[PDB]
Amino acid sequence: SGFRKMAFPSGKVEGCMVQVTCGTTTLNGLWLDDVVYCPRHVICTSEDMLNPNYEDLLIRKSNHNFLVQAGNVQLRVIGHSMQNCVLKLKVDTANPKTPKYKFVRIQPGQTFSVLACYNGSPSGVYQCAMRPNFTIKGSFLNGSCGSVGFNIDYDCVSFCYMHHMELPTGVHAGTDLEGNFYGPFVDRQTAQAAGTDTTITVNVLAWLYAAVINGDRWFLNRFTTTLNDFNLVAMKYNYEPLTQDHVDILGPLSAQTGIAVLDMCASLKELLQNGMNGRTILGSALLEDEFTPFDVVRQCS
Amino acid sequence: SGFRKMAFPSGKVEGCMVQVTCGTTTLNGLWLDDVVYCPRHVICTSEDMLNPNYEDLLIRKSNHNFLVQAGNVQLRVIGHSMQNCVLKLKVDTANPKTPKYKFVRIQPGQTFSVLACYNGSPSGVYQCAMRPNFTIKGSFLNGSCGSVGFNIDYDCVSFCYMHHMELPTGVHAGTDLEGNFYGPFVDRQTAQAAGTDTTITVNVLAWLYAAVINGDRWFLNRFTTTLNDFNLVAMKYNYEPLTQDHVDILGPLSAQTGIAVLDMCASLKELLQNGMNGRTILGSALLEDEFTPFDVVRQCS
Ligand SMILES: O=C(c1cncc2cc[nH]c12)N1CCC(=C2c3ccccc3CS(=O)(=O)c3ccccc32)CC1
Ligand SMILES: O=C(c1cncc2cc[nH]c12)N1CCC(=C2c3ccccc3CS(=O)(=O)c3ccccc32)CC1
Repeated sequence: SGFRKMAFPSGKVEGCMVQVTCGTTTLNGLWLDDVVYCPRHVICTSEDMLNPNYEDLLIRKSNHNFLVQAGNVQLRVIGHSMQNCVLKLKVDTANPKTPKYKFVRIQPGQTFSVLACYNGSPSGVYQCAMRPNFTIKGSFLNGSCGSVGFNIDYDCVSFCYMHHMELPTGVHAGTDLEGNFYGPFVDRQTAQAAGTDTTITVNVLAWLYAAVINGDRWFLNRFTTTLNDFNLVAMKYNYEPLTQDHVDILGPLSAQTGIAVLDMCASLKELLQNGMNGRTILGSALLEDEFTPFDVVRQCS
Repeated sequence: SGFRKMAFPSGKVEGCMVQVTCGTTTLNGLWLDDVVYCPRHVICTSEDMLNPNYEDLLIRKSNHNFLVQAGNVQLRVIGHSMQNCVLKLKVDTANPKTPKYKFVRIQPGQTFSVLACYNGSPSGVYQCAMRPNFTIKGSFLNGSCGSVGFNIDYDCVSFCYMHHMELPTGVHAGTDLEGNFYGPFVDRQTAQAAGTDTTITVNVLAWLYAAVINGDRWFLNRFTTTLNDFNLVAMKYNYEPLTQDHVDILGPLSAQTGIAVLDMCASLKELLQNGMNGRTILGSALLEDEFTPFDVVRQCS
């Protein structure tokens, strides 16, 4: 038993991390087959980022201006184009360590593992969730651009996130592997800001089910409440609305503990109105919304 | 910026996890060179565990009673011996993916990454700290025995933990890779209980430093204090004593933030005596003690 923020094993992704250097800037790239993916802002100076015409800046770049280094073997760039905000550098060597992979665009609320890398070398791995405002609360220092987020579904690695930037509030924004930013953010130095975040309600409920499975049961009561009257309480405390799809998703968790989904919502109602009163749930004094229902089933059985 | 529980990349360790089968029991083994390491309770039936004589039980097992499977590659066992509480199966094939490794015995308060495995296949990775009572608050299910804990010092993997059992309180106990249990626990079905746990003071201080590095300064005060005056408050709240060695370790962190250790101690003293008043630090409403000063420096720079 026990419940931890658990990342996927990073081995299959470590073998795809390379170093990409453009002039004086070094960041991380993702080497899949004969392509290296990285954030396009590698080609920008600090002056360019005030107002970058990326099409024009990339035109001033030649194939020989990009230095890709896989460990100690230099990969020769034979082609470069721009797909949205990612730069795809075609190289003369297919990665022999290329796993079965897929590029996916996740929805807010879903989670993924982050392989934080610096200079093409992995530094650590941790779990993140796409927030409702399309940011992630990660751990990224300078040099970490190009680090990727992923899930391992069956035997296939689903890449979903590539790190691009940190916002003034300390949260992080990036794109999918086709170059499309999650959210309204852009890769330039402007006054962009993360909108008001909300709590992922279906995730908190799955975490409470994880708490019940692991013995923590003090917050359970005999009350109940309709889906409509719970959402009224959820709006005042900045929680996402709970839909019937959400209740269907929580089916396996509800059917496992014998506690109905709506009965769990009544317990969450009481925790929001009163608080925890100095108690803890799964070692936490706050309600945790970064575990999807999939994450709980994968870890609790 | 940002601060997350960050595990080491697990790729080097994944290539060493194998499946060990003895009769109807299957658990995980560690394949380094031509030796496979796994818990010795693999040879035991449920009835054996009430009072196991491991020398006698191993005496009736032959080499052919042990099946080792590295994925789909069967490794034939040519030798078996018992070192303390671990079984060493000598196999006919050296592991071609063996990394530069070392067996280390960590001290209470240190942290490590855990690669949770089932049937020789990795499931996930997360960070754990050796508690002062020599337990860990991990996430393990049935079949996870033989999963290992490790740190990655330079290019060398320092194996420090192998999982053996879950205690009644939901915490977990295991051995080092030489078979010696952390703590007083034994691999038999008896009334085992973890001792009183305490809070790792030097880790909380490093964490508050991490918080200051991240911009959380609301707890910083104008008052200072002394070591004995701080330890007096620490002893009342189940906190481990603060030594000068601890203050030496907090050198780089104190020398980087501008706050002195004793000045951070007075801030912690006030947090213990008064509480956090519903405020949060680094997204937590509780004081965190599972980050060593090394972990903070590695992550914050
Ligand atoms: O390396 C991190 C990094 C990544 N993640 C977290 C942190 C924390 C500190 N640095 C971090 N860069 C922050 C994001 C970067 C840029 C950028 C790109 C090219 C040239 C200059 C700059 C500086 S820019 O400010 O104009 C800016 C503005 C908007 C979007 C991107 C960028 C690169 C460095
Ligand atoms: O697979 C997990 C496992 C590992 N980690 C967490 C969980 C949660 C559920 N199961 C978990 N085994 C629990 C630990 C085990 C044993 C054991 C070993 C051989 C034969 C029987 C038994 C059952 S025993 O109870 O007599 C016992 C008592 C003391 C020490 C070890 C053991 C094996 C299964």
